[PDB]
Amino acid sequence: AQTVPYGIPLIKADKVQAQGFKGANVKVAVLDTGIQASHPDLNVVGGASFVAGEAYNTDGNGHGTHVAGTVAALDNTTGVLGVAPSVSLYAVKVLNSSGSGSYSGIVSGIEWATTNGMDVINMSLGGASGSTAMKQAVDNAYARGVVVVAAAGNSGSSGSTNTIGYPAKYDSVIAVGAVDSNSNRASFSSVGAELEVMAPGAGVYSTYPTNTYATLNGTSMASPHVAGAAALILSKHPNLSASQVRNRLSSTATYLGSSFYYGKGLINVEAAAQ
Ligand SMILES: [Ca+2]
Ligand SMILES: [Ca+2]
Ligand SMILES: [Xe]
Repeated sequence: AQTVPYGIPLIKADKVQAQGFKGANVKVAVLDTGIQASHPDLNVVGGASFVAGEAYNTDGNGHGTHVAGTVAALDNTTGVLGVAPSVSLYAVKVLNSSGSGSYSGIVSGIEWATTNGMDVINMSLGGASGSTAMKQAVDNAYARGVVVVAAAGNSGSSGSTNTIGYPAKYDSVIAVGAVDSNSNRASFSSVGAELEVMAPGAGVYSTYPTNTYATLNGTSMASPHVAGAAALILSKHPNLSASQVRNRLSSTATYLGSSFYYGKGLINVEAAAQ
């Protein structure tokens, strides 16, 4: 009755979970199109909406619900299994129903996370251009001890052309690319000097409104794998700093080729959480 998406063992999240670490008491904010809080395979602890006319506990798009399920779908006898199933999940709506949102709403969501004491921030979103305030917000959250993770982008490769987007391009943010179940780079995965690590982003099965499950493709799918892994690293070593968690993830990654295309490589949660 419960399905295990290929990405959980690929990054070896099942081995840390096996040890008894499943993200308990770690707070993760999913900044996205919201979350269908009523989904039976999810438990949303709280949140905030910075999008006019939509509450935080509803998700008219699906993107937010899918991403959240990858970070924390509940470990039970139904649906799917998240990377960090016992995490404290918070839905921070910064993108509307059409999957777009303003920089100020995004910045407000980042600051909210920061202020409410989140441990991890997932941003499965990107822009061609960043901004002063946005860099300000991610720099302060990082300096404040928050692990900021974002989707690198899905514009692929174009010669030695840097295709990484904002906010993944900022050095205080972990830029995550996408691989498939074969551990090969997804053709849509953005490339460039700032690419830091890779996670499963192709053919990812997760929670989807209403009360169902679906398969999506995107660096948006990869990011939550790293946000979840960071949660597992913290559940095991509550002591680590944001920089140390980050270092653990890129330092222990499985090499797959050139940094321009793969960053340090595919993450390996077992190794990083040693
Ligand atoms: Ca489940
Ligand atoms: Ca970055
Ligand atoms: Xe994205």
